[PDB]
Amino acid sequence: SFDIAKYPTLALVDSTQELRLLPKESLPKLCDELRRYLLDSVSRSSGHFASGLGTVELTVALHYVYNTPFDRLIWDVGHQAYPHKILTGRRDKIGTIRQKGGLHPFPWRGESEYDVLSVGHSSTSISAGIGVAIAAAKEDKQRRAVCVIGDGAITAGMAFEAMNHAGDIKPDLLVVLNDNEMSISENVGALNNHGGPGTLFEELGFNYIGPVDGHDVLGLVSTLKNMRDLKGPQFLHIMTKKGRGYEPAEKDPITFHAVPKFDHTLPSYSKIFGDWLCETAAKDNKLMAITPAMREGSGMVEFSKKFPDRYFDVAIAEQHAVTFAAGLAIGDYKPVVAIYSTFLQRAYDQVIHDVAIQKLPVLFAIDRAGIVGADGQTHQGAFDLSFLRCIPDMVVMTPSDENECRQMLYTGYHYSDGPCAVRYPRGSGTGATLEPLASLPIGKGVVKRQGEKIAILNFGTLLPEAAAVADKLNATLVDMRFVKPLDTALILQLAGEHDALVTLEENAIMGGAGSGVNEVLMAHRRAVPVLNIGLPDYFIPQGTQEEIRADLGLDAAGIEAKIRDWLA
Amino acid sequence: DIAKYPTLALVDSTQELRLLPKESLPKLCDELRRYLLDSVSRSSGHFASGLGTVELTVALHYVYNTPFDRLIWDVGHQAYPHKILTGRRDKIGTIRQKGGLHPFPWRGESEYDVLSVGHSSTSISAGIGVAIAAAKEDKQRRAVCVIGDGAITAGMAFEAMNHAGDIKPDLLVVLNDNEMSISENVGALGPGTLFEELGFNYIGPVDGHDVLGLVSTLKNMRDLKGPQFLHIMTKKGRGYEPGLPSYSKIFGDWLCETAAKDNKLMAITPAMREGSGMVEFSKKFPDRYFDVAIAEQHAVTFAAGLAIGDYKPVVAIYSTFLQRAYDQVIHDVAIQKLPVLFAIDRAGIVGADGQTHQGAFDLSFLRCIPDMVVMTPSDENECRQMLYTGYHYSDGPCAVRYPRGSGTGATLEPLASLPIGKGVVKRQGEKIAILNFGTLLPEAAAVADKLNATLVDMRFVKPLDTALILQLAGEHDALVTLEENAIMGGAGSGVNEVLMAHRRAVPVLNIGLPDYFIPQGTQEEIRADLGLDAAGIEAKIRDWLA
Ligand SMILES: CCC(=O)c1sc(CCOP(=O)(O)O)c(C)c1Cc1cnc(C)nc1N
Ligand SMILES: CCC(=O)c1sc(CCOP(=O)(O)O)c(C)c1Cc1cnc(C)nc1N
Ligand SMILES: [Mg+2]
Ligand SMILES: [Mg+2]
Ligand SMILES: [Mg+2]
Repeated sequence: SFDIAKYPTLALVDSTQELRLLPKESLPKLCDELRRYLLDSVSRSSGHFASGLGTVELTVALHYVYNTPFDRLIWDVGHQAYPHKILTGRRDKIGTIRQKGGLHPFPWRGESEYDVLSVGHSSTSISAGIGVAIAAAKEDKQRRAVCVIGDGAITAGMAFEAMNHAGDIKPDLLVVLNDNEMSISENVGALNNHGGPGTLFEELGFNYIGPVDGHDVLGLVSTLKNMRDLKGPQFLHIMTKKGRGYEPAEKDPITFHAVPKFDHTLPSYSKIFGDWLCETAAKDNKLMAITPAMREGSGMVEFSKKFPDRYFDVAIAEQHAVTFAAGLAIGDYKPVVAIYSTFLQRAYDQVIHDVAIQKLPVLFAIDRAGIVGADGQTHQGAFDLSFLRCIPDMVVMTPSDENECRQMLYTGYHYSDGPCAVRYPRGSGTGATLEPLASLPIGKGVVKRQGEKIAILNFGTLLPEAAAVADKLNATLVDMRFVKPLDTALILQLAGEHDALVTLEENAIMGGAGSGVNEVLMAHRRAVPVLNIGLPDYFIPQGTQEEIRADLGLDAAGIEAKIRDWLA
Repeated sequence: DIAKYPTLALVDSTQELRLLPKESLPKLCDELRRYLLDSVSRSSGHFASGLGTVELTVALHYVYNTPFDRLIWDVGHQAYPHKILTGRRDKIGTIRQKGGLHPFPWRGESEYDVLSVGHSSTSISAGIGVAIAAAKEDKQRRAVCVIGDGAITAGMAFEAMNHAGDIKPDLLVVLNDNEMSISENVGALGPGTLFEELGFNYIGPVDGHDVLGLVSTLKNMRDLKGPQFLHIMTKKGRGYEPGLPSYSKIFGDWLCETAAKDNKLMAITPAMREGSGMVEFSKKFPDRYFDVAIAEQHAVTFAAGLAIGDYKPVVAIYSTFLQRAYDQVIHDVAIQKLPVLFAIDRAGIVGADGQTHQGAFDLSFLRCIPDMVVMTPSDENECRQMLYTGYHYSDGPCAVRYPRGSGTGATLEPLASLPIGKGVVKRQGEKIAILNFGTLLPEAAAVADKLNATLVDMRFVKPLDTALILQLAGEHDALVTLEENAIMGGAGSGVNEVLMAHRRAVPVLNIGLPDYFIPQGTQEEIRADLGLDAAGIEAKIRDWLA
């Protein structure tokens, strides 16, 4: 049922062993067909478009020259790995990618022996590649090791750490730099600007080759076959064009980075946040805003245009983003770090050591909190309420709608005693009225409904579901607003007035907001059970945000069901 | 006082220092060096690092207009001369003591301490933020930081340099190159080529013990625009020619013993060979010992690669430094289901190093991550048993966390895998059950007999012995949890969650670290102050039950 007529050469390729059976003279035609196949298949599945178009020729060359899967190939991030999957046994399922029950959005160890490392977060390729290259030397067979890392990903500190270590330990590893002059938006940094274009990499201890034409499959084959045989850390710099082969994408690589389903022939919280940045900077000279390479995702495009000298993209450097903000605060400016919950994991030590321990007032605006949807396990905003909660002198807010979100950003922005964090999900609010801004009382929740027997303590954007449940069970419903500090007096009062409590968060149950409530009740030697509703103790799989929420029982029907089963 | 150190007598503030003639700065450096050798030889601490920054510290405060101009010390272990010159001369003898001067520069302690340091490599990053603000302030404030050759190996520092080379802040970075961090710096490291390529104006390397040369050099570079990099060379220790087994030694002994017969074992440290007890290991199995420099991130992800290659990696890392590798643990080990063993030293209270170094959170931030096994040994035998257990546990990563200092002398039994997620009942009592996670067990044992309580060694923070917890809850009026970790999100909070999930609202007293960064002192003092000895544990229970 695969169009052999349209794809006569690709048809003969369903495994890399078949691929290596072709004569090199046919690899160009196969590249044209892979690209054609990708173009309409991703057109209908939605997802990462221009990235894969940019690696077609590279992927063909790599699997033609390397004896995969014995030889180990690691793709960084994996946003560019659709051709990789198509050539490695998943040709006829590429259309299901990013869908519930379909191919993982990125390479996944459990999906194929061809996926050496599960990826999603960036810049892990070189680090893992070194480990597998050292192992391969010890194994003393002739196993080869190669990774592909983007010009954006290579700005991360861990890529520098790995490159420096390779130059010392000298592993037999090939690093392919897929240089397309792009991150998601345009790439930044002193490296991005950097006679020898490989002078830096040679200083780090690598044998540098290039730059070379990343869309020249036969040249890549000849050059890769050579470098595969070379000893020690090797570094091949290729140039690709993002969206190569599709002019709209070649002209707008940002827009076509992640596409909806298209024919190739309400305010979001991100936008609520960026709008609040513009409106604050407009009347306050102290506001400064920081992103680690996520301008478009965090909603900062308009802000960057209107206030260019207040906007800072530090490249893919979550760590520096935070300690840079601490520096601005030390110099009496008011910095805002915009950062996804999942990527905030990488700057945890800077939060603790360079902000909380310092009592510096940095505002953290944590986007993609909770279930993120089709990006799946590697990207989930699943743990910030838990890992932030345990750090002393941190304020942690969970807005329930777009107005609460603005009131909390404003609150944290003007809170000068120490760090504040405001976390919100990907997607749109309720249409709530945007009221005038004033600081909310710290650590105080808001009663929304008075019932009996059961009280629901909601933390975050799942409030509408709790409200529908509250009405059906005649429950009391409170919007806690603060994960830290908790409204202790409120918790104690409703415990004395109900037989059972329920907590609701879009965050891991273990150590989360509801666990903090448990701790308060225990600390006061109470004897009221609490049903902690939140994320289960496994990494959340891919799907529609609404799909996965229903699947985990985080909708009104699932919450009511959970409560009833728990009450015997 | 004055007779011994005449020039030092005159400078109790940097304002006076900058009024001295240049010609007298060398004499000042000798007295400052002598003054150092008297006080730290009787107070302990990081004095050899300070001996090597004597001239640089004098040159910096002489040239820059501190405290208006902003100077940032990386780590802070080389900043005793700094504290001495910034009004704390007479209290330097108290450094690292309970209620003394902080071990490292601390903002709350002096307007001359621009950034609290302890963790390494933060200086450049903060220095860029300070420099950007100083430019917008438009008042000619200068910015300068000092980072060592070890600290500049961290990813953090590269990201800052990459940013500064693009954005071009008015910042001086002084590379204080002494050829080794704690141990010899091991990494790829024109000595200026990297920094020039990253966009800096590079000068040096110069003689870091030539105070007049540094003065003149720093005067020039302080007035240059954009990112400036001064490479200096110093000698570590410039001026001075030179019980029971700790858990670090226990782990190192286990390492050597396992590697002796198992060629698959690989041991990794981010530049903490001595602290983590791996010196003998490193001499005995050099081709399977990996010091990745001060790069906790790469440490973990390299181990993932070794495990993908069917080798058996062990990552030795302090709890406090493990914070900087959190994303690699989650994304590159736990999401991968890869069986990396984490040997987590300085768990709990670390003592004199104070707030920046406490092992205060690993039970909390590890426990919320799916597919992690977290083990808290109560003694040195249990620690060997648990390292063995994790080493041979193939389904996923395992973490074994233990405190700085010595164990109890427990008998070291033959090694066998421990049943996963199961506690050991140590004492059957009445009314109350104490559930211990880790090395406070003996304190808990004293309380349990005093109160005629049940006592359990929980062993696993994750997965918890759910069956045991529920049985305990049906047999007692109250439970008590104990751990050397933040109460918030900690191990006992884990127990709370199991009881709530089963609707077993039996009250639980969570004993652990309170919600503030723990200050400096001896581990014993601080444990007593926090009520984590037997006397404090009993009083907590009694107060809570009244
Ligand atoms: C699905 C793709 C994706 O999440 C991408 S992709 C990309 C540009 C890379 O540029 P490139 O390497 O292609 O040149 C960024 C910045 C991100 C988000 C991100 C941010 N921070 C970390 C540690 N990890 C990330 N993944
Ligand atoms: C108080 C002294 C101290 O803890 C030192 S000191 C030093 C060598 C630096 O070498 P140097 O920079 O002087 O050349 C290390 C490696 C450490 C431990 C450490 C490890 N990891 C981080 C992120 N932070 C740290 N602080
Ligand atoms: Mg790119
Ligand atoms: Mg060469
Ligand atoms: Mg050094």
